[PDB]
Amino acid sequence: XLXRXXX
Amino acid sequence: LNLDSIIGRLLEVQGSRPGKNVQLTENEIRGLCLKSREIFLSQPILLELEAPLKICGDIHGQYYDLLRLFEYGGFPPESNYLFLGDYVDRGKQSLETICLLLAYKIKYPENFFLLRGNHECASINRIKGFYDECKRRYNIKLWKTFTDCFNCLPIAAIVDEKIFCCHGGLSPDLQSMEQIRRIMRPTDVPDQGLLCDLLWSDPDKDVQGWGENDRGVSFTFGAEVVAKFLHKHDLDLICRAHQVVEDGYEFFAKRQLVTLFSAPNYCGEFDNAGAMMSVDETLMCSFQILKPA
Ligand SMILES: [Mn+2]
Ligand SMILES: [Mn+2]
Repeated sequence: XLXRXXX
Repeated sequence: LNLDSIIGRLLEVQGSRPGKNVQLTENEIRGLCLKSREIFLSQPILLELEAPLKICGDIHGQYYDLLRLFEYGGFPPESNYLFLGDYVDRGKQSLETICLLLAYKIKYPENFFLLRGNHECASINRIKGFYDECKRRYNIKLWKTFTDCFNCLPIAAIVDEKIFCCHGGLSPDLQSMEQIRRIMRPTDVPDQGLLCDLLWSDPDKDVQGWGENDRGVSFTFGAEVVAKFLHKHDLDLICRAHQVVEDGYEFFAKRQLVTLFSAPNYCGEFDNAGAMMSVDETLMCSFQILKPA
């Protein structure tokens, strides 16, 4: 969920 | 280069409250980059390693968890180590993390090994934190010096002719190990092709063959791709990193592939542990785990 380049 | 002084100062903060910095000099960090770069270029791009050894996945600047990993596994050279990449970005201490890793590579170049992850690439770590850390704590000239070093990291490793290791995963273009050995350095990571896939691809339980990858680059691959690759190259196991897994390690395709992720508490959508894999003298695999906070 951090942004799917990636939780 | 006073390597021992550098290592001592990096280790000095063991037992401090997490977050306490180690600020090496610009000249020391440049020496670490230049010397490690020469060692990377003198060793093969496809490493051939021997167990026993410890294998770690992503660290992402979580320096105090790197220190815990060494506390659990033994500080170099008490144990041999292979890291699978993604040393920088996201975490608050990418600089301490990569400097200790490079210092140990120079100090124990035959017993300590680092692979390239997709974040050891200027296009990625420009935007995911490492550029900002370098600009804040040093200058952008040092970030370029890091980039030159990252562009020379090896790409894959085979442990005792049985465990194939890389950061991301398999490639539809990977037919022979000689294709990896032919890759020339320095290189950037391309946005497609063999080198891209080795650093970016993912296994997927719901894909048959090769699929599209939600990251926007490279591919996914299924359990049958793994089995055929293992059979074709006479391997027992694929060991890779790159994906956050809740237990720190996660098996795939009937334990023919394992994902390692070594940075605990990385992710806001779910808790995760960090794991380090022990490979013993018979190639049996076990785990040491940093449980989530
Ligand atoms: Mn990655
Ligand atoms: Mn990562």
